[PDB]
Amino acid sequence: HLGKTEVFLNRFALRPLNPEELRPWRLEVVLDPPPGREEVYPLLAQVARRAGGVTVRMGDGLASWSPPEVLVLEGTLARMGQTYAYRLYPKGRRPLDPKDPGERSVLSALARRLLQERLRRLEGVWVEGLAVYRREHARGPGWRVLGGAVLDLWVSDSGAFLLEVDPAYRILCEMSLEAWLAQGHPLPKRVRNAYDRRTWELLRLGEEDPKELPLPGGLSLLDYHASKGRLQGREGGRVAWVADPKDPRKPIPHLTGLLVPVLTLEDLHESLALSLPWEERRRRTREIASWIGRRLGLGTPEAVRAQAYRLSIPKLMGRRAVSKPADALRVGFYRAQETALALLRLDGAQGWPEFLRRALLRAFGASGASLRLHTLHAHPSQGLAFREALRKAKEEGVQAVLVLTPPMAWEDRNRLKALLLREGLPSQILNVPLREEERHRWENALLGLLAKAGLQVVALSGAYPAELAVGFDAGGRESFRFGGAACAVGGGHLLWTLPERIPQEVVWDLLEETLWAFRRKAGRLPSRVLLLRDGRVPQDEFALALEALAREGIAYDLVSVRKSGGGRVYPVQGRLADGLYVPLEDKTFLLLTVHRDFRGTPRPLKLVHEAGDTPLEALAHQIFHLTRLYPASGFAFPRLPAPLHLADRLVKEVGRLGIRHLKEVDREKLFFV
DNA sequence: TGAGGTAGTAGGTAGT
Ligand SMILES: [Mg+2]
Ligand SMILES: [Mg+2]
Repeated sequence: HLGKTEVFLNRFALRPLNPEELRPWRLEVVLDPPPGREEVYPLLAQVARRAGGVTVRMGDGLASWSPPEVLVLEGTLARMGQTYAYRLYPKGRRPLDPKDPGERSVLSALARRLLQERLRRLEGVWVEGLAVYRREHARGPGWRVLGGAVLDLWVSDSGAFLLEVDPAYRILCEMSLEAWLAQGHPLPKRVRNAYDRRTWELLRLGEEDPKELPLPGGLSLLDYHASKGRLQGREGGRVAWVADPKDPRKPIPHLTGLLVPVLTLEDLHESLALSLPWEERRRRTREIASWIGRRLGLGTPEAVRAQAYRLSIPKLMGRRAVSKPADALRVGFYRAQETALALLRLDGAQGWPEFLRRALLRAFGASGASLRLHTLHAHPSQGLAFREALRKAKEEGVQAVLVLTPPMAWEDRNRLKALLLREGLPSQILNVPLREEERHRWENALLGLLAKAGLQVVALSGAYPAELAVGFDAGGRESFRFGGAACAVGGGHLLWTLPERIPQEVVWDLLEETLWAFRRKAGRLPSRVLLLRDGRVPQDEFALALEALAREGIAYDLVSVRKSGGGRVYPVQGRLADGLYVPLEDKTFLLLTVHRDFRGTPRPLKLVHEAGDTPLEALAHQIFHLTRLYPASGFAFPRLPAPLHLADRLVKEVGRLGIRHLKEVDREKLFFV
């Protein structure tokens, strides 16, 4: 809807840049030996770092704000095994105009460097990047959570500085990998060099003797680090096998004593609370923004106000107009089919719980379809017969199994599902001390169960620019060269697609198959596809996919999503509403997807239209709606669009169960929710 | 396993 509201950003306008800042000093750079085309840019950057002061790369040369003789006009740096001799020559001043995209960038680069150079000269504070930490929030054996704020400072076309401030924490590991393991914690997924910044993937530990491991040189693992003086101050422990994130499938030996665990919120199981109420955070933010302008000398800050547009509330329906997915059990659903469900009471009496058996019929009646509820009489004990039962039952048309068991132990949960999966039957689990009085649990269970059986419970109705929206998920990696999985939404259809090595191949392969399955279920290829991916993924991993789409005349729109750190939104006067769309920049925009995002403060999505020609408003609209299109959880909507939310589960479970691939589970069957 | 939000994590052809 055009012109509805205004909101406060996580931003603050500050004093304008003085004339001297608008005309930084330009420094000429001389490298010896002369570099190679693609090696100039890095080297330059590196030099701007060595020279010190507030200086950055500008073209083939440099630009600084600090005077020529504060800077290190001469020096040397060794990049990639080759040592160079740099030499700077002050070649006067040169003005820049923030109203030019080109020069504007140099000005914002300059700003960021200033923000951290001024910042770095502050007592009582740890500065990691463009972030500041001033207090200990929580601390335990081997770890500590720091409290601060992540900042950013750039220049506005208006010509003034602009500070972005969002208070946040930092999980720190204060001990080596060896020490940490020695405490009984599980192996960390990520680990970094005790001696520098480099991080790797922790694969295994090894019984291998550090003194036996021979390296490509004929030198010894232990000796190698010993020869680098890394064993002077640290005790190397055992042999840790690590992997370089750029090639996770090539093992690299290493020592646990020289590695530090990269702790994630998960590694600290059980209790610190890192959230913050929207009104508290908004306060801490203002007190940090003011703190900076004072000590930094950027002027008093003024909270930025931006235009916001409320998108229309999604009209989602089953057979009838519904409000939450769960209302489809009473009113009936969108697309019904003949489906046979099986029961697996694997600890109890036997027999379908009165109300479920009632609710089931209750829904198909309101839908008008044939329902056949069978029973599975077997057990993990009687394996051979258990499979005999599964093989028989599925052959009878059973398409989904509702496993009614007491709180299972993880390991056996995957085991059970896995066995069920292999011989063709998805499975929904509902713990067994069941009370009919709790219709939030079994309704959700029935909701998933039906999804797993391949029944569309709800769909949308609108004039969306995309006929198909497919989101991609590469696990928690930043490249599709490891795994990757996909989920599309479309007659509404919900299909999943798994890997059948170059990343661009993986992507065009998740995409093609999605197009093929879609062509089978809809008899047609889509006119336009909406591509949704996680922002922290090179956009080049989609180059091949885009050429293919164009090559077959299929319209598209690539949109990167930023789950965390996209900024925050505060109401000027009133409340925040769902689907609040905040245009924000060239091609980017913020989208608030869930209003009651909790005990802390809502985290809006940050989207970037990287390819295609569709109004940002058009996209926002569809993307916000895809949000209410998620089958499970018929009482709460996902922050992310069904496509991205489903791909995340599709990946998580593909690893939970470690499934290589499924012959058939008809792709309409959402086994992973 | 009923499900979701807030929160933080990957720094934002050598090396071992
Ligand atoms: Mg189906
Ligand atoms: Mg489920």
